[PDB]
Amino acid sequence: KEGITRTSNLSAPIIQLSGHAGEVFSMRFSPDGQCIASGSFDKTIFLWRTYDENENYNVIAGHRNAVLEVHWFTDGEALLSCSADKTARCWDAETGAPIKKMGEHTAVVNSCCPLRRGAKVFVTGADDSTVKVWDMRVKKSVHTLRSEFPVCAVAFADAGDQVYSGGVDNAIKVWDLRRGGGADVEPSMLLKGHSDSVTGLRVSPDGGHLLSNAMDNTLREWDVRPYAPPNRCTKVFTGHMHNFEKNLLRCDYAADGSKVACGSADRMVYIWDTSTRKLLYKLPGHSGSVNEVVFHSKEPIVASASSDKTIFLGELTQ
Amino acid sequence: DMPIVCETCLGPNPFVRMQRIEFGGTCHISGRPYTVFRWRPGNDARYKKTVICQEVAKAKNVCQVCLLDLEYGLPVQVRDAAMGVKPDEEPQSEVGKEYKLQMEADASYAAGRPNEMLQKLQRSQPYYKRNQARVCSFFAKGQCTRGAECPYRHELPTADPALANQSYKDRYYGTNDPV
Amino acid sequence: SKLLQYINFRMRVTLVDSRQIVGRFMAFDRHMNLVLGDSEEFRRLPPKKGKSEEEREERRVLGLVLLRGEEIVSLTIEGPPPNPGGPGIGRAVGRGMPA
Amino acid sequence: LVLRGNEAKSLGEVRKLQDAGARKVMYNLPVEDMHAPVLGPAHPY
Ligand SMILES: [Zn+2]
Ligand SMILES: [Zn+2]
Repeated sequence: KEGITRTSNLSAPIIQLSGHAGEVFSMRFSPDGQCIASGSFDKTIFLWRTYDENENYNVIAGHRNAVLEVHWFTDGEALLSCSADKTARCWDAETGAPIKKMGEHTAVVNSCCPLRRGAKVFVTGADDSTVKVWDMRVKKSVHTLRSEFPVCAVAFADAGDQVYSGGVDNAIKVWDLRRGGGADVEPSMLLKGHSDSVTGLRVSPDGGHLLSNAMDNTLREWDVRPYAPPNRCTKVFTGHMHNFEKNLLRCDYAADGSKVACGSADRMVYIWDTSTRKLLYKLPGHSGSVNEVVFHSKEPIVASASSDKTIFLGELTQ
Repeated sequence: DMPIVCETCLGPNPFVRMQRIEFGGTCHISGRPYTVFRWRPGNDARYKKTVICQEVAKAKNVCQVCLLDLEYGLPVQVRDAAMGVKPDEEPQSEVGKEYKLQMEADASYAAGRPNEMLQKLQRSQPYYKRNQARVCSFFAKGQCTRGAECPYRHELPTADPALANQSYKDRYYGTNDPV
Repeated sequence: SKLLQYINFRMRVTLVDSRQIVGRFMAFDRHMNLVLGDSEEFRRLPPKKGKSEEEREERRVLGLVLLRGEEIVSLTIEGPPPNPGGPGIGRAVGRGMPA
Repeated sequence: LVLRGNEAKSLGEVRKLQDAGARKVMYNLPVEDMHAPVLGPAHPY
């Protein structure tokens, strides 16, 4: 009955992931697309399989406060967790052991992004208005830039030399780390056009486009190509929501650059078609503000995480 | 899971802390143990609790607290008069009332044009002054020591003396409801 | 000692008479005694012109051997050593709709 | 070959709607399918 074109191998087209005991603040799909890293407010990371049971086969603990942001490392076996307990942590996924815990920040480490081409290096931007760059094998932080306003969202560019940081200061900045080996570098690019804070930053699958979610209830698409018009602003999306919760609401690109998914505070999973700049999917089902949405590496699968201690995991039909 | 309440009997605050006392009382009509809800509508308010069952509430489309109708906020008489409908057939007895209930378990107010009569005879803004402390019975007798601190209204009762004896069952059914 | 880093690691030994012993490392004594598993003696015969130095060093197979340090002169490496489910569930559920 | 074509196709079966009462969604459809309201005179209530 109803036989509507099963896309994925998942048992069902809509799967809810439960087992957390707090808000789920950020999630991430394995590069090989058969793992889930879910970081909750309960300062814990659930590791789920994407197929055949959706088994949370490991719960990694070790943060003393909410694990606000999780990415995987480029090979998928090491995990980068960032928290409110001022401590970013590198873990081994298969094992259940923590590898390297760096806690150099003074306040909540809101945002992080690990570099996708090059060395094992990740940026982390926290409440101290400082965006710091962290190389894996040294135990000191390799870079430290100081804005004046608490850093909400940070990303490392496709190519690996600049860092994007956006926060409460109404303008997102692009900085050059090789241009800066000093302790008070000044910003390279000032993307303006959001009318208040930025909450989430995603680097496009080609690297020319940066996605910014703003509590300006606006998704904005900028181009980072060093040869741009005077206004790097390309696209605007309307539809999602930000409320008094001021949660860390993020961005994502479909693995093809064809869709863009935002987490919203109206409990809705929003998925726009980037081209027509209009709303493809408006999926309900979450009882709390939708914190981050992640598109599965291979298939059109979208998985969302909410402040309702669950994660919906399903495929898109049209 | 949620009271069936007059939206006046939730006060101005868009946020409501309400206490949920499951099996907290007997319905003032069906005499049934039910889940009571208690809350302070606003800062000038007292703590109001639901007075009747949830079913006995949604039968006659009345608030669980004020027992007034849900659409217009007028007693069940005034709405039944403008509705033109028959006298209540529902059994006054509790053996009868519980039998009617246990029947309706095992197996007209939403589809009416807005009656101009009821609309003409209703309050424009909410009677929040219904969500407020009773009158200090020690201030009446002149013997209140609590001063301005009293959580009870420091005024005298100014009420019709045939009123102030209202019956729950009669304000819910519609028989000799003096208001 | 750092030759604790070297137990199970295959090694070659020189004697004072310049005879060669190749085996794998098992246990070592303070007196530079050694325990060689799978040991064989490579004894250098004189090089008769017209043949490679590498192709006719007399190999005898000694088996398991133990080495007294007094005539132990030099040791090198020869080769390598020879050869929580968590409280999560996923259940299928439709997404609820407000209307 | 352009002889004559109509716009009758792409409607009918493909547009998959849910019952006007059901409070779940069993499949992820686009916004125009899953949403896109019921129909008809507001009703009296
Ligand atoms: Zn009420
Ligand atoms: Zn008093």
